[PDB]
Amino acid sequence: DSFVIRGDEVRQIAPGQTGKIADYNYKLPDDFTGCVIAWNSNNLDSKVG
Amino acid sequence: IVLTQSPASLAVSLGQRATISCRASESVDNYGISFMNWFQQTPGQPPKLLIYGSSNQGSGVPARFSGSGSGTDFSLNIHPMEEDDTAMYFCQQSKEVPYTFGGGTKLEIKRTVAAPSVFIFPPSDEQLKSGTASVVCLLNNFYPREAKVQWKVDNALQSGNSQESVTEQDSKDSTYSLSSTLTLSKADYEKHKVYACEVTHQGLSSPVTKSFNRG
Amino acid sequence: IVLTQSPASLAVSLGQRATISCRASESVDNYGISFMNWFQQTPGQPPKLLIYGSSNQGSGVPARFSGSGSGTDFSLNIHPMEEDDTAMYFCQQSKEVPYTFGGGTKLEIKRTVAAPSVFIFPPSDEQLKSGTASVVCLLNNFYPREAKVQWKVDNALQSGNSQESVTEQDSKDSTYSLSSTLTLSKADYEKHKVYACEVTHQGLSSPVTKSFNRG
Amino acid sequence: VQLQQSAAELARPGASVKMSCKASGYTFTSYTMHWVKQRPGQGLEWIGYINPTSGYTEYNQNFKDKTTLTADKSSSTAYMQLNSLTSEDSAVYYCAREGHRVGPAYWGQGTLVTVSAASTKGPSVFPLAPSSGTAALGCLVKDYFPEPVTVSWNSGALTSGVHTFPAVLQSSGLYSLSSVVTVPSSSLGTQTYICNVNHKPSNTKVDKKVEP
Amino acid sequence: VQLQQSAAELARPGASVKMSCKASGYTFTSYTMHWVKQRPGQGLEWIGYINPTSGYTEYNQNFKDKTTLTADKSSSTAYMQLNSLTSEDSAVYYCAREGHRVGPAYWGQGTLVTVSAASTKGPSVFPLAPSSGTAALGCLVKDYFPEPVTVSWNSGALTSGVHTFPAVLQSSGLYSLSSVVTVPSSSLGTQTYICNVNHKPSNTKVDKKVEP
Repeated sequence: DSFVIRGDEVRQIAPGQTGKIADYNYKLPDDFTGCVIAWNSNNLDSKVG
Repeated sequence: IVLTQSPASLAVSLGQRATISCRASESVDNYGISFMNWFQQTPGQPPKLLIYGSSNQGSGVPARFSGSGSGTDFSLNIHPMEEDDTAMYFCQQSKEVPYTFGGGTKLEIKRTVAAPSVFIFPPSDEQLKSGTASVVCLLNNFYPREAKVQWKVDNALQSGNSQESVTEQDSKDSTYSLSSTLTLSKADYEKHKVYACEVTHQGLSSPVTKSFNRG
Repeated sequence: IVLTQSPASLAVSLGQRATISCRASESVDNYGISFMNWFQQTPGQPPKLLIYGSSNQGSGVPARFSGSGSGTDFSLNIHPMEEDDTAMYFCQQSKEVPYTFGGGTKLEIKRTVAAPSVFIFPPSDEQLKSGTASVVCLLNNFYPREAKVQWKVDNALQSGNSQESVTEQDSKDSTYSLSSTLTLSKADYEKHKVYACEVTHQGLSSPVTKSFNRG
Repeated sequence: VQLQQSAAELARPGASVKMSCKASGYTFTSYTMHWVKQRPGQGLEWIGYINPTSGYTEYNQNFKDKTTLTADKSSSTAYMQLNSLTSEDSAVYYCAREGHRVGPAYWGQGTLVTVSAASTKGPSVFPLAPSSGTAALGCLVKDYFPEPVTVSWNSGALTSGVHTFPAVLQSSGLYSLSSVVTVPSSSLGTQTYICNVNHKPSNTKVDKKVEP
Repeated sequence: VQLQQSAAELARPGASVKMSCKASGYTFTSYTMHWVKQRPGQGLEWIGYINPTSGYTEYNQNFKDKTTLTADKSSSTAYMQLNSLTSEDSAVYYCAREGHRVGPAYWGQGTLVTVSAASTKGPSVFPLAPSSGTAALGCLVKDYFPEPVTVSWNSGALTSGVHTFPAVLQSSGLYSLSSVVTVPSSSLGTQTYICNVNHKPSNTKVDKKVEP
């Protein structure tokens, strides 16, 4: 599952988390036998304005 | 790991069971042992270690405090509730690098519901000369904390101009006290006549109004 | 809710940090998000949305504009402030049904204090034929806008008889222009000889008086 | 998202005025329409909003009695009805579209309401001559209705040092303004200066020479 | 195990504060040192920790930029440096040592850091006279900075029924509190009551009498 999120809310991508993104956009199950990878993309996805 | 704690304020009579439940987003368990710790902080004092690990008791901790639970559910139990046990209690996790504390829980003793003693005070003339006038509403010897102080200036609802202060529980009376101050400019204060404080509380059948006219 | 807009009139040079602060009577935070808005209105143009929500920027809004704050305390910041930012800014709430706008701030470009160009205009003869006489006091290219203009007719102060006009800041000169008109009937106008305009301003060490004799 | 309005509504106190706001660039049925009052050089106050699909109107407590809102989805426009106009009601009114959780998000130009019992009157312009480096002269335009008046110098050939101060409304209900120019004292006796005053509502074009 | 800290550091916004934690009763070379923040009447936030033996410092993600942690094993002390202070940073900081597998196990007293622009201001005290059973009166202390202010009645001769409410921060940057007391109705016309207020940072000792 690939997407773009705000820098702060990466802490909400985890089992048993709460917040706008976790509880409304992308909710991750409690078990989640898997991995989460996040990296900065300010150079790629940010344009002037 | 975000920690979610059971109700912030607990009211139990002396000698009764006090249970504080703290839940963790991930499992605090690691290397077999549990890293879920319980801290106590008396106001005006640094936090004190009560329970290191899930159940092991810290140094100089009476037998009253007991820790239980595992995984993502933990509990702190105080059956012989004592007057000294009034403090703020935190649940903390030590499994991961960011040590996260709980929302905190304040323990207060329960007593019989008491009718608040309502009072109002107009500003002093010396204060009026200063171009600023503060009217005071006083609530003395009331329990519990739940109380609403409403300002009626010429039967008009005021908001965003009143500051409320609550004292800690009394050592002997064990009742809260509150003071709500409305601050205004002298020209604005002297443009109105009737000033009323409305007190909404559990122990009153109806809210109690205390009103006076200026001068 | 009543919105108070601290400083509502500021002058800043190019490239300077400018802060306009808004305070609300009641909390405007609802559903987690903030419902506070910042609008920009250039002269002769409808207001344009700068900042919808506490921080989110509107369409076609340069990154210079920023919004911050929480609860009831909010701020608008323009650090790389530049030319066409001279406009009137509003802080507005959307939490409750009655939408309320702030006082508004005229953000103006600063320049060093200058000495006003003071000159006087006697009433025209064709005007005197029509039974009216208007004497004008002209202040050209002075900064800031704060200035005191007093009419002196035979060493007498006149009030409730003068009309004041001030133009907008020049794009290049960045200095104000000011005009005071004192109007009288012909019979009262000829009843006195010495007519003077006295100006007090920061760029003047002492008030400057320009006087003329009728005829 | 283009919003278009009417222009320059003038009325005597006690009448009624209808404002029309056309909308384009959006379906006009998915976004409520807000009306905002602004006295000139003053703050803004929200009047009320209307829902296009269902004529659900909400008004400010102050403007509930004197304001009516209607919506025409057939022609994709909104109408404001003001009754019993008074001197306070003279102001610029805006129609705006809801967006970004803002009530008045997208604003459309603006329509001016002038409430006054006066009638069309021609301006009178007077040469404010220089008093007997650089000196100042100009013209005074008084007793006209309504604003605005186009003021120029030498048919626009004199632009340096031109300050046309905004008009001020008088107790009589008429307007007064002044247009001043600074010129070197050398050109007082040589160069000719004329102020041009144009007031279309009365169709008054005056060219006044200024001399010392 | 004894940990000693600095006392009530006060700084204007933007300043930098270097803060010390002396350790005694243990080696200090075999136990790491953690720093934790607590806003008044709030929860606890872990700032970060240092290894005294090897200068490996790791901070919380939120406080990584603003805070620098160092150690001085010669004097057995830990130092925390806060740069670019804000109004949010005003809080009580604690230095703790590791123990019982707990991160911040053994804490040392606690030190209050206050960030504000306004300087010291003398308290102004006004008597809350009783209104015309048990009656009430008091004193109001307004516009003072900083904490604390010690208030008593009749130089401490009246203590029962005395409620000194905690200070509240106003928008102007100062503080105000109320010291109230309830007295029997028969003592109103007989006994004089005076509130004594003491503000040591401002050297302000004021005795104000309350009368009906």
